[PDB]
Amino acid sequence: GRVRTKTVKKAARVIIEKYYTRLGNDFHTNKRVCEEIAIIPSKKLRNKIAGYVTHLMKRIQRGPVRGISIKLQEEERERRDNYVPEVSALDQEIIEVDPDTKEMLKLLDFGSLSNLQVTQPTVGMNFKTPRG
Amino acid sequence: LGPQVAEGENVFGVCHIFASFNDTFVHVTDLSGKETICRVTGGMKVKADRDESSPYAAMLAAQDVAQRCKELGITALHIKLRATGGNRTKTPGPGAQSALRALARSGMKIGRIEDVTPIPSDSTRRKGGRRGRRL
Amino acid sequence: TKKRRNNGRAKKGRGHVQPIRCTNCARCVPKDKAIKKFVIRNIVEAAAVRDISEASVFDAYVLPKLYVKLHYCVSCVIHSKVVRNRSREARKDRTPPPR
Amino acid sequence: DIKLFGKWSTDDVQINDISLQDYIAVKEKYAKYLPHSAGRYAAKRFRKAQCPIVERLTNSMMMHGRNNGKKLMTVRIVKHAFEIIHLLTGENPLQVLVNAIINSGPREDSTRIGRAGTVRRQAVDVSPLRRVNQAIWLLCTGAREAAFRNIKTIAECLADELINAAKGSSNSYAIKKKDELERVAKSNR
Amino acid sequence: QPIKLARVTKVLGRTGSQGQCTQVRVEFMDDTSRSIIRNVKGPVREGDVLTLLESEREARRL
Amino acid sequence: VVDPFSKKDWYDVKAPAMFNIRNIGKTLVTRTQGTKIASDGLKGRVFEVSLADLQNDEVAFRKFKLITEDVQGKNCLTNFHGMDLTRDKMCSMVKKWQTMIEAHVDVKTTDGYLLRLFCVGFTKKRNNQIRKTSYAQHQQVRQIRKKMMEIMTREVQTNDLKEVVNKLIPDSIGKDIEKACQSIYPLHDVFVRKVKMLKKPKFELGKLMELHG
RNA sequence: CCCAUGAACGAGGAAUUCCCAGUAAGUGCGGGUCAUAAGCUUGCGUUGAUUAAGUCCCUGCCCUUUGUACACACCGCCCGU
Repeated sequence: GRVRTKTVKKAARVIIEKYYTRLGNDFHTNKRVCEEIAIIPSKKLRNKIAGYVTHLMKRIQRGPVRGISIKLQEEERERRDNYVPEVSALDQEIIEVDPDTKEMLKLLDFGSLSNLQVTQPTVGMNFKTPRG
Repeated sequence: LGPQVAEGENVFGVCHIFASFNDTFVHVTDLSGKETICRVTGGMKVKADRDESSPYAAMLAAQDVAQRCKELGITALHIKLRATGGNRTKTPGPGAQSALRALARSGMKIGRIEDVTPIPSDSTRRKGGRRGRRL
Repeated sequence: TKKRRNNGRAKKGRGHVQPIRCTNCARCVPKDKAIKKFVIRNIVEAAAVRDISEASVFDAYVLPKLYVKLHYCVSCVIHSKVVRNRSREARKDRTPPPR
Repeated sequence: DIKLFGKWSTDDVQINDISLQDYIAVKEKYAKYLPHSAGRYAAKRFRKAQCPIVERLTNSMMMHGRNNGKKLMTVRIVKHAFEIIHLLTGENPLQVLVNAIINSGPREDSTRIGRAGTVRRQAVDVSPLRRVNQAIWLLCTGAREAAFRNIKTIAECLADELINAAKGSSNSYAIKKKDELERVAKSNR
Repeated sequence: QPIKLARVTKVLGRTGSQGQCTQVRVEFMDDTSRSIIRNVKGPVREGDVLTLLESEREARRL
Repeated sequence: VVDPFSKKDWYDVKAPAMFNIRNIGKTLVTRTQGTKIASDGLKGRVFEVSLADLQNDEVAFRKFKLITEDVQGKNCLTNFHGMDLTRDKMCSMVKKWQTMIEAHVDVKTTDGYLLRLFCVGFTKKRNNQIRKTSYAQHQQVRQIRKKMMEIMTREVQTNDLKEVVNKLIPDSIGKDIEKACQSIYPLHDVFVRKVKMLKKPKFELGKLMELHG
């Protein structure tokens, strides 16, 4: 089999997270840059590491992969994490409220509010799944 | 000799397929069951005990039965398959499936398919002991 | 030691349960202890459906089914691989296999 | 001037269908002016099947421990009496060429059953290549037994080899043995 | 006994007390395309073509 | 030595008037030789035939045992001998989380035919039921069985055999029982499972002929 | 080594060992032994490939659960005049 052992996997992962800038996709370039930036004490192992880093870039070019925490993808992800909509989803003009929760609100000293549209409760008491 | 009436229609007989685990029967008879057209088992086709209930013997018997029915006028059959029944096993033997498929595949037409194995409202003791059979 | 909390049977709150006979050996096994399967198969196997359907007099006949209730003693049910021995923790599981 | 060999040509032999080339396939580099392309046919499976039919027929006859694989024998045989019959015929061998073997071929074989029992064999088929080549191997055995302890020798059955080679009708002997076994196994269908 | 050209979709594997028969699954091309299964001897490549000379041979599974 | 099918005549057996299909099949019998009479070998043989082969618009799981009563014009005339259900139909109905109620009555018609009707019914699970098992209590079962027997007797003791089989063909008794016992415990699959005849009135040739149209 | 004086001269009791491509097998050649002492062994080439790209059936192994009265560990333990 062609299963890549922990040595080549770990080396390729650390290589791709540290110098993602220089590394690309074409095996010749990955091999060259891998020799340039990594002190690999074999040539066969160097080719194995370059091949796995090429595979990992084929992985990253089509989405994020959990093994690596590159600066660019994490920067984009955190940018997505400060996303805020123009209008808050809690700014509902009308909220549909059942009789029991409006009774609670009246007992909560919040009964003067007119946003809560008292709805018609469901007349069926079927809410548990059948047994069998 | 035979019914040559209404050639464009089907003539119906009934086959009683007794597919025991010992051997299999293919018994085509009159629709009322009183008059028997032809019976071939799995034992008169093969000279071996283990192949008596084999699918090969059942297929041979079914082909012979279909040939005799075709030559004797009958064109379609109602299947009434049955296992040993009684207090003994209720599962039809290996010959039922092959015999029925061979009857279908040998120029015959299948009518109504029924299972008529005996099922007691409750039975007597089986041939084993209270500890079963131990081989 | 006590392998099972129900002793491998379904007898609670009664003294005697009528026995049945294993479908293979005819062993006397209590009806609650016996392993019961309910096979609902086609009278015609899926391989032989096409021939009998083609040779059928009645279009859209829907072939009948074989309904069999099979009782097994523990020995025969183990040998026939219907049930298997399970780990001490997986023994307690009562959910039937998802199939 | 793309004519195959020195006496045939590929510009006219057409079937107007691109799916019946399982036996004669001359449209690319695989075409041989002389089947001695050397190489191996046992390094990995499906590479014996990717032999050209001609080379498989001419080589596969290598059996016993004395003529085992000596390609000089195969190439000398396929050159000899071939050089003669091409000029001495004048007409086309195409008729017999095709119409004995390449549809003498059987249409099923048999395989083992269950977990025990050597008294019958369940009928299966193959995609026609493996069945045809097993028939060809048994026909090589038959040509041997028609030479081995017999009168008609090796390197004079070029008519029979062309028969074994070309395309589509039925006259064989080992293949009718194969067809008897066909029926025996098919008695379980 | 029609010669039907079918495409291999999935190859199961070998069966026998020592291993002597090979299971494949084939889909028809022009017979109201559907999928069936059949056993077969000898080399049958990845996604090759089978000739169902008969439209009824079914192989028992296990 | 002797081929027995060269001396076997084929007769047609006819269905009574209530059935759409008149000819249900053909029957073999030896020629009348010596003491044996073909008209004596055909007076008690029973054809267990599906109802769908008798009425073009009825269910297939209802079998009727029709018995030949006399042969003339090389035609056998049959009569109702019994009714029953196919084994697969009966087995498909016995599910494992419901109560099965069985009832039976011995009752005579107005032409003297004595029929033992067996009816079967199964407790129905309500459409919004969460409880896994719908079991009728024993007194509910007793009430349902009493209603079953009352309805069967009410339908059979007053009508003659012709109208009894007319009711049996669409299983009107089963639907009547299902409608009646809805207030006790909803039943699901009510059928007159079986009809067997115990004694019959002395043969009347004119009765059988009027029975055939 | 030469005279060709003729040996079941054309796939082999029970039980069977080794082997999947430059396999096996046929051959010779060189070392170790040594007097160029091999019929052995260790290597080397030359000729050269029919069969299978599988399974757990036999023998045996391992990443699991399970049973045990074994722990000298199943070639165990052990019962019976």
